[PDB]
Amino acid sequence: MAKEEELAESSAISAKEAKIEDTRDKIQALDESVDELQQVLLVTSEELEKLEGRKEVLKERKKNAVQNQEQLEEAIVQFQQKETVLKEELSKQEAVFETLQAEVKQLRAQVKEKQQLSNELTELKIAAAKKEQACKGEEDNLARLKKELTETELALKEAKEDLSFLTSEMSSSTSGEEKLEEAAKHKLNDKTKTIELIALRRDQRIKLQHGLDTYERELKEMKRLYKQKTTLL
Repeated sequence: MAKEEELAESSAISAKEAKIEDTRDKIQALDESVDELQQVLLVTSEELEKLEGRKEVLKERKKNAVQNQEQLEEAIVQFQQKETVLKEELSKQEAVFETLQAEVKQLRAQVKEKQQLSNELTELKIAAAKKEQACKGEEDNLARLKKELTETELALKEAKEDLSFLTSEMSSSTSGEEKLEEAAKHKLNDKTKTIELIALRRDQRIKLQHGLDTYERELKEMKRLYKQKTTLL
């Protein structure tokens, strides 16, 4: 009977040796659970800096577009500036044509008016073509002066060219900004939260791995005192 409950004490060794084999299977459930999470974190991390890179593309396209937008606004201002001058000048030079042919009609008449000697009236005939020719070209020069306004006013419709260009830097970016900045900030929270699971689960297992440190040593004596007493009797 004395030994009958010597071994009935060794039954607890089976409990501890079972609590071990039950506990080591509690840790590895998490050393691959974590492993599954580290393969998720890998994926989540890839999407962010792919997205964060895609966000950098529009920054290259606009800052290249801004150099194209501010450039055309200069042209838009420069062309309207020339157009205001040419249309003023053409009108100003058109006035010379008006004053031109007003002097020529009086010239032919006045020289003929005195004629109603004659050489002094033909001295106006010389003054006729003198006034006529000096103001014949100005009637034709301002005509071609309008041709520079036939190029500028149309160039102002190459300013509309910027707006058409711009809306492809907007609705391609604005539809892209809601496609990038919405997702890029949203893809991050999944990344950080996955790291927090791992950090906890790793800490959750080290508390059992420290539990295992005690449990695995307690057996070495349980199996020694029993072994040293088994050699006694």
